[PDB]
Amino acid sequence: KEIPDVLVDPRTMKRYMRGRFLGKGGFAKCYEITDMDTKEVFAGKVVPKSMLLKPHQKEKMSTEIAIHKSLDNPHVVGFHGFFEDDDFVYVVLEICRRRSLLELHKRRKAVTEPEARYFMRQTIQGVQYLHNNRVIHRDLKLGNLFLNDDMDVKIGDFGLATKIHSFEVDIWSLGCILYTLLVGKPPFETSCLKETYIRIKKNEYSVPRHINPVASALIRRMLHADPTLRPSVAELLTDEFFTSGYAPMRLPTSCLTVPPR
Ligand SMILES: C[C@H](Nc1cc2c(-c3cc(Cl)cc(CCCO)c3)noc2cn1)c1ccccc1
Repeated sequence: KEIPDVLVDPRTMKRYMRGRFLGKGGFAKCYEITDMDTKEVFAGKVVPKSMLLKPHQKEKMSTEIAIHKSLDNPHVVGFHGFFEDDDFVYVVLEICRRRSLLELHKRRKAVTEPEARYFMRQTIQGVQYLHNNRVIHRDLKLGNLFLNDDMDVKIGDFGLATKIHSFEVDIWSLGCILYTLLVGKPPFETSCLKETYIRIKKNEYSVPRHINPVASALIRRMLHADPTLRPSVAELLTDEFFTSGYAPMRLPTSCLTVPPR
């Protein structure tokens, strides 16, 4: 079943031209779409109705949309209306041309401390907005921290997001991201998936000694076994880690491949 070259919706009655392929996720596939009138460029998440043949699965996406729809923040992927024909459900989104922070981590391994400061700040600032509006992401990873042409972090993929474990699980994930960014490998990463779940449950990780004491301290508190002892979102920004060392306000695109100078 072919995805139409042009995508029109009943509501806004605008025409979206399906352009270059961008990636995929599970059953969903993403293409760069262009508004044929305004020429504005968007990322079109295309989901086939055949994957949502079961009404239960058709709820998971309508929840995701209802949460993403309500959102407006310079650090969360912009929502720009959704729609459907008989075959596909189309979600029009903000275009992040520099892929995700995962691609960066893969290409870069362990990034520099100022880079982690910049990347974390912007991510935490987005997570704050979410938490303030009573939204928990629940599925935060480097692949969900997208990047645009100005290297701005934009949180996406609200597939497991909920509205009110609680807010403290998102602090946990952020502790993992900070770990991975500074260390260069995920803290509970193993070949075997079952082993990872054991590592998480037993709280088995170890920050190498090569990492900054102040940085390792923050990580540890973020990854604390007692969810009530993990820091709050507001408490993260003000941590010594962000305020003591050098923190750039901008990052070059070169950061996708090599450390900045
Ligand atoms: C370059 C492009 N840009 C881009 C991609 C998106 C997506 C998206 C949708 C789906 Cl079904 C799958 C993926 C792949 C990643 C696996 O999760 C992303 N939604 O919104 C966007 C805004 N921009 C981009 C490509 C790969 C990773 C990341 C960003």
